[PDB]
Amino acid sequence: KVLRDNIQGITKPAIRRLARRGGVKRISGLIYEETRGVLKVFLENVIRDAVTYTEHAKRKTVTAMDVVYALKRQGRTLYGFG
Amino acid sequence: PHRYRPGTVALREIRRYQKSTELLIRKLPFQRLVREIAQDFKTDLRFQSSAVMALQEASEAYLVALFEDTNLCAIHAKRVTIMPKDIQLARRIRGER
Amino acid sequence: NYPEEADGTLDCISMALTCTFNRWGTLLAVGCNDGRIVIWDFLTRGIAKIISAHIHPVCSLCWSRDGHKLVSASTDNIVSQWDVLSGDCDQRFRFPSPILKVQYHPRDQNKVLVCPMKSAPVMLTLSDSKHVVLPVDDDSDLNVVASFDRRGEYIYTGNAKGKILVLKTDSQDLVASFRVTTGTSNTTAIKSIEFARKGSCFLINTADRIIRVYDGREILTCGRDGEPEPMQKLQDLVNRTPWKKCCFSGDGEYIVAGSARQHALYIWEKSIGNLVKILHGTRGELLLDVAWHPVRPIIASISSGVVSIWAQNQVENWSAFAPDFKELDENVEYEERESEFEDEEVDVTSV
DNA sequence: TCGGATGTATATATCTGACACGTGCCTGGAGACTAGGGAGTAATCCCCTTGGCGGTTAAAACGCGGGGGACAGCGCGTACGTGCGTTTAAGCGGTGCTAGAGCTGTCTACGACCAATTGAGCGGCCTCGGCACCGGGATTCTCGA
DNA sequence: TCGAGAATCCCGGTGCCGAGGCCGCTCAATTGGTCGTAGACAGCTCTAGCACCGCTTAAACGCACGTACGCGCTGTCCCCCGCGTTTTAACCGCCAAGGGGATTACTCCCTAGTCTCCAGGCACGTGTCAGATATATACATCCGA
Repeated sequence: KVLRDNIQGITKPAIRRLARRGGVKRISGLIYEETRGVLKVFLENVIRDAVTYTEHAKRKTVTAMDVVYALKRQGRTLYGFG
Repeated sequence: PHRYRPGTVALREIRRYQKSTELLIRKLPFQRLVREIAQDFKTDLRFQSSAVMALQEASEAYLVALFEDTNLCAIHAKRVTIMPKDIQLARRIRGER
Repeated sequence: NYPEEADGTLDCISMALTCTFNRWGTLLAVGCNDGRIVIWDFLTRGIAKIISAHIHPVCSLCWSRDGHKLVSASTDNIVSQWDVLSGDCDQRFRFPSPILKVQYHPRDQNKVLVCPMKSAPVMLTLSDSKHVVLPVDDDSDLNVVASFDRRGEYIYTGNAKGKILVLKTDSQDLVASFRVTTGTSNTTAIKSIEFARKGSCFLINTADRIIRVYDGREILTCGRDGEPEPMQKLQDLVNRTPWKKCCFSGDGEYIVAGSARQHALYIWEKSIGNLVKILHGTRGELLLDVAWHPVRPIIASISSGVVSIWAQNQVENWSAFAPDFKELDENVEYEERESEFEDEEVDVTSV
């Protein structure tokens, strides 16, 4: 049971709908792998910090509070989860 | 044989997607992506579903803000179409890199 | 070596369905829409022999261990042993009317394995009309592609659910069985099972448009219920490119695969397995069959009767015509000199 | 300018399962009492901020000419939307099960705390040389031929 | 492709004030001791996270196709730059004067801490209507002649 993919699992039309909510009229073609790279570079840091909290707490599952504190260190604070 | 001119359907898409509030990415591929890049720092982890939802919310909000600033850049360069150099310029000026 | 350019064709016979080279690669039989026994010569690029056989598209064809006996499979379950001298029928009885594969044992032209469309693979003797049905675990797929190995030891029976089941050619011994998933969502419909000519490095085509290279030695090392990793994963990078047919080289060194979409074909190796060349073609052509020659880079490409051939990597140069000519690459300045100025009775018929 | 073809609010009928509301009960907040120590408050002094006066010059201000950047119209053929038809895997139910989170009980090794010295780091005082500074001559990039 | 020439870039002599070092000393950090408890650890439970399975259909995907625009080109024109000439106030050194900020000594009253007590908040168990959802239907708008 080893996963090795689904970074491509983010489809093309989903990024289109995110651009439409963003207020975008006309998109090039070269944007998509750029956007996937930006997304993965974003996620890596938060995952490192949540793993660090969980490892210090001596547990095996990841709660929501750990994600909240990891976001809180970044300056991007989230409301609505405790 | 009825066909619209290009852009009109895009504008009404913009209207209804700014009207609605929900998630825009299917949950299982995002979940498998999270487990994939979580595998490397430590093996055999478990996840409350709420944490996955929180990650999805934060990432989607971040991307929307990035697209807004990119669109401002592309309007300033007197175009309509968005380029990856505009994305690079926005991430340069914001100070993330 | 790796064939490159146009080379023309031999489109002498239309409605071509399948094509098969003999044991030495040197003959060719093409059953057509009518299903005739049409034979060629290769150095002449000429037709050797045409024999009318039936009216139906004869799907499955195979040569013999000497390269002198044959087998046929039309739409009407006609499964006889055939010959290259007269080519006459021996056996014919009922099967389900879509028939996929018949297959001689590679050390005995008595044992033959008949694979129908939605039935279990059935192993027949050719001494008589005996038939031996191999066991199926699922009985819900009804699509278990089976094949003898190159030697004649085992039968590799794999379902449409990615499950491998190895059977021995006479006693059905499950010496190995496993299942494969990648980028793990679920299993994959097995497209085909392949075998090389030198050794046991082989591969599996799967419906994820990904081709995974294996080796039966490590399979027997793990035996039953191991986790055999692929030697090499082959796929298309830019696009999907769904596959119709794949094949090795004449020893299993190059691996060239035929797409089912574009008539523009892709070449790999075994060890590296790099996409070394895209052999292009006309976009308005439907690729239907691919064959490869052992000691010659022949690409027999049936595209609706059109059998076109690309055969190169031989580029002529000098020093064989004029061995005095020493072809430098760039400017070679030098001075060749550091000072610029017995009765052996040798056999001539030693064979 | 008119005319049809639309996606779009608009009116109404029905279920339902989150939201609002009673209920027992307890653990945490209120009421009195006590010290003792943090902080308020009155001198006080001397230092460091403000204020002013001439000199001088280096820098700011003001014209002038011009030629190189901003910019607006044209022209193309390229890349990307729109619509349709064809696959597939997300999604929605049902079941199992079990590692693992969570609460309980017991003790004990480990940090809070109180004299006591002592040496270690901090204020004060020379000094002498690395760098400031000036003259002077070799070098070298630019710009009209 | 060239010489003239105007900034630069080593080289060498002068001198000088600020690191660096030395010294003298108060205060705080260490030693040695007790002691009350945070947490380390063992044990039991039960509940969500995972795994598997079957069915469906919404959703993705490929493919022409036709068009509109991003970029290039070319001409324009004017305004910002390089230079010379003249004013002026920034600066530096210097002088005086006085308010305010550290500064210590001295009460004192305000909050930690204790104990007793008792009810507002909380888990739990209800019902029931606000909104979701389905259905017809005026109508607002957009592309084409």
